[PDB]
Amino acid sequence: DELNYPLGNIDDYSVNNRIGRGKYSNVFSGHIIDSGKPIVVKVLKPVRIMKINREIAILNVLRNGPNISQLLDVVKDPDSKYISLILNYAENNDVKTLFGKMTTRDIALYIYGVLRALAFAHKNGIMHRDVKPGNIMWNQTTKEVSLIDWGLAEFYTPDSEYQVRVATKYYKGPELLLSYLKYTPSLDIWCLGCTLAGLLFHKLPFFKGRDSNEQIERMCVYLGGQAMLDYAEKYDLKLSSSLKARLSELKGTMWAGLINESNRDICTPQALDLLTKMLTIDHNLRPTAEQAMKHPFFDEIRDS
Ligand SMILES: Nc1ncnc2c1ncn2[C@@H]1O[C@H](COP(=O)(O)OP(=O)(O)NP(=O)(O)O)[C@@H](O)[C@H]1O
Repeated sequence: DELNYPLGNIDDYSVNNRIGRGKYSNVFSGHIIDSGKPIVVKVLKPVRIMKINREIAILNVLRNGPNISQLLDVVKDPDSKYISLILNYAENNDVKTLFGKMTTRDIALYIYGVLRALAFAHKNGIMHRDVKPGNIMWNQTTKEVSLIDWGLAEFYTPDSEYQVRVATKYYKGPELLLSYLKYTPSLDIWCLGCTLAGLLFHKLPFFKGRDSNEQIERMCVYLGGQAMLDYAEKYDLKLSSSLKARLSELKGTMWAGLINESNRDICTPQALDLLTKMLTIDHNLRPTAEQAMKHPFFDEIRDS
């Protein structure tokens, strides 16, 4: 029916260039006319007003949260009826181009910055459900970090059942691949862990596999077949006989043979220990965001 927001005036904003094309939006850089302040304009097809209202609700809850995209205004085009979200502008230096240029220091700021966003969101009852490099705006010069694209985000109620067709391929946690419906905001910690692996090992996306059976197999190449079998037993999840047989052949290599001369310097012992904790198969045994932020890997950047 209507939007749950006091709508602004489309005339207050200018559009500069396209910077994004999502499944629900076209995204532009722009400005606020009276201020000159740079902003991002996210233009949505006026389709699924409930979903827009949910995204608006979520972003309003997260206002003034650290390193979270900030909703400055919502406007409706009076002639086309399209809706635009007006967001803060964050520079997006693509981490895939910065392999061997991002230091240990940059990676700790990057991961810690996103953890701050997740702690605030989780504390306010929201899980993002699509953490990945593509939704993390990283400024290699300023070190600014922003977690964006809350369209898949959901409000979290314990022992509630949720749709497992979330996240992006190769960031889906075992709880989504195995269809555990009562998954938790710890999904966001697995996804950030997969991001950390990609940065440490110079490979984004880090995990692979053509289908979900092969994706489970490839996780266990590192993490061990037994942990996956034990997980599937503990939560009553279904694995085909063939996959169980394959999983029992995998001792789990962890992070061995992933450290060569080009990434040796960023693969510190503290980083691996955080990665191992974050990529824990049992979604109920991963660190919370708050716990991960207390890891010694963040000791040297904690000051600021
Ligand atoms: N605040 C922002 N600052 C800079 N770029 C942004 C911002 N929000 C979105 N983008 C860019 O636009 C792209 C698509 O935006 P996104 O928010 O993912 O669109 P969507 O259609 O709502 N969701 P999805 O279909 O999952 O992409 C992003 O991946 C970025 O490249």
